[PDB]
Amino acid sequence: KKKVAILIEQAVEDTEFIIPCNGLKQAGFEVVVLGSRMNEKYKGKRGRLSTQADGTTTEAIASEFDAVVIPGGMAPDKMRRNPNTVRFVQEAMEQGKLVAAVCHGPQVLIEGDLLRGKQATGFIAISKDMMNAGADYLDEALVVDGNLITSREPGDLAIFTTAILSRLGYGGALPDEKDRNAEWWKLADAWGGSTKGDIVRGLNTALGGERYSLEALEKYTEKESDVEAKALFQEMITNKQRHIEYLETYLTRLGEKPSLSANIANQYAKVKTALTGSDDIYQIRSALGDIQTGIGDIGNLCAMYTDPIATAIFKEIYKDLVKYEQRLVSLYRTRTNATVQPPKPTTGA
Amino acid sequence: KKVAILIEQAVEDTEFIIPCNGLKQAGFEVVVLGSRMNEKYKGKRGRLSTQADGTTTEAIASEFDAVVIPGGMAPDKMRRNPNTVRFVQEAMEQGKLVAAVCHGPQVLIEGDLLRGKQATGFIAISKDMMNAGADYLDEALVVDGNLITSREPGDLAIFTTAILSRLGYGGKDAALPDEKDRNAEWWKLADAWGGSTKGDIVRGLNTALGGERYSLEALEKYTEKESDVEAKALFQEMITNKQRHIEYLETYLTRLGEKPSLSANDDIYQIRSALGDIQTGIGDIGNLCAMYTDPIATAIFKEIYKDLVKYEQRLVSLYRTRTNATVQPPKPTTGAA
Repeated sequence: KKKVAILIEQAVEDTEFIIPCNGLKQAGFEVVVLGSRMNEKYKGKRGRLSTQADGTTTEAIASEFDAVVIPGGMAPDKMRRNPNTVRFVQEAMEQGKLVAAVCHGPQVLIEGDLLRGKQATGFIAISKDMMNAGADYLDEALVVDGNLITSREPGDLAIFTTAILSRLGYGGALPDEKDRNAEWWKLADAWGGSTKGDIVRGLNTALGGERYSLEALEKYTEKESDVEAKALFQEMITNKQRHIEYLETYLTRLGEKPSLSANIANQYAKVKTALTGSDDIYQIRSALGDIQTGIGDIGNLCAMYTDPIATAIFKEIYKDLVKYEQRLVSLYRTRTNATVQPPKPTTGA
Repeated sequence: KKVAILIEQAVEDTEFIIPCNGLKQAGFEVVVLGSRMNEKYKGKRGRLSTQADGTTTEAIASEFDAVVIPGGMAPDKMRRNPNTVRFVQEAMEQGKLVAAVCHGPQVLIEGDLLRGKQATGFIAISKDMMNAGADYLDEALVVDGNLITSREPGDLAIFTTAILSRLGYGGKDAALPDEKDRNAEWWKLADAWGGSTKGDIVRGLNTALGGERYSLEALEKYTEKESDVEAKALFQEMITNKQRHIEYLETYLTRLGEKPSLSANDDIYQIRSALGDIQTGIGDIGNLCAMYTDPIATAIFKEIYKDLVKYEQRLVSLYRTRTNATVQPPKPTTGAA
């Protein structure tokens, strides 16, 4: 029976521990949770995971394990300060055991100087640290470099876990990691990640935010007499409509009728009729504030679901919002003949 | 004179509060720059809750004499904001004071601004700073030209004083101490600027002290019941070490006006127990190292921490040797006669 260590510390990203744990248990492998100490209740950053350790990285013997899983969140910041944990992972790597790290997990690999020349991925926030540690950083769902398996975020957990399981001799009933059409979210769902309901709820949050911003932009464009600012707003309207199509397409695939539901609700009709005046510079401040709201909200959605497709949609929207923020702030600077006022968001998060 | 203080979610509360209060008390215009308006930025400890005055998107680095980058988990989010990264790069290029504490240097790594710079930061990111080309120093305050860095909340009074000095501020109705002053009561400045109170610091000291007394009493019982000469010798040495720790804690408690003495307070198995006690100590004392804005209490906790980690390694090497010496299969035994 294969023995696998899952490392834990406080504030671990819950699903990054939960999914691999359930995937490994469902496959019939012995999972040993290795913490810094016994009798400490380790809590996930989102408060869903709560567990004590089975053992500690101080007494754990690397040779007994077939694989070591390093989850993310803020746990690696604490794990890397434990010299026993660093030692344990270095010994596992040295002995040819599978070392699998997701999200911030590679910080433990950085601490052990285990990334020199390695092709790997990890959460975008630590990408420069990985590169500085000598890694060929790739923006990929999965990177396997010999015995090192890495992934980026909760959206990749299904593929991450599948890659671990297959290399442990369990590929069943499971798609190939190179399968271009696998419904990865369903695997993550079976292993304790996002439900279909969870994913639809997230897509709906993004969609509602885009519908709102579309109505606001159409209101701003007709109030903007200036031909150039009007041009930027019209280009942003096209972008919103594009995002709305993607979200509706994916929602439709997941069994929803988003267009019908939206027609029935009519939640954003009062955005156009609400009076606000037509000051040219004020519309730009409003639009800039609205885009910053989106960057915050959509940014948060990028790390919340164990579906790589929903995750990819949110990242595309985020990328477009950041690009348009730079375009609005440029336009805003040029029009204002004074110290520019901060962005003025018209709705809450 | 205008100063920017960057903020994001889960900032280490005091690392924002102390510099903010010090700069405001000194008469500087402080502008809190977040990622967006109408977002209540909440501190890691739940004490700080503030909205931004502006964002890094529209802010212009040339308008500021200094930029302060607090830590906690906020830099993990700030480094993903390209406007924030850019703003800091510009402030750096222009020779404005750039002051980062704890995880704050992560923003400097993101802007590739540490190559050949002497700097510090929280020990957790020390390897990341070194890989970014910093000459990492484990010191309270490291200054390299216009770059000011510090490590943790215990360093906030010196960090803030260094910033103020370089902005030409030396005190209100009393001279602030020199950053090189070996005797300065830095915790009192931190306290005045919204950091740890005397009561807070005394509580932290009492937490370490209670834990050390417990592990000392455990070690005394283990050493009595240990027949292994090499293990027994390790435990007696750890006893000496714990007594020295207790002396440091009590002597410092006494300096802060407390009077500690007035208040009331098989073989492989003992090694296993000592190891469990030391792991508890490492977790509890390790936590204290980042909790207070007194560099002296902080220094004591770190010294205890270092010693605990050192003894954990000695205990485990001995545990490994004893486990390897254990004959398998074990010889059978009976009762008496």
